[PDB]
Amino acid sequence: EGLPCKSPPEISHGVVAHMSDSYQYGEEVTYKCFEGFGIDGPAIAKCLGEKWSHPPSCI
Repeated sequence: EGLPCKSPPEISHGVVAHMSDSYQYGEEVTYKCFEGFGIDGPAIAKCLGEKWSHPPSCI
């Protein structure tokens, strides 16, 4: 079936607040932007096997 997810990548001029060690399948993360970047969209991502879903717009 797979693929299982591993550590989520970095995001557009942002970081993660919930940096865990075990990411498999059916998980979400907190794709937050930094200070000096205006955020548009949600601020989270989801695990889609090997890739992640919804990246934010930190404009």
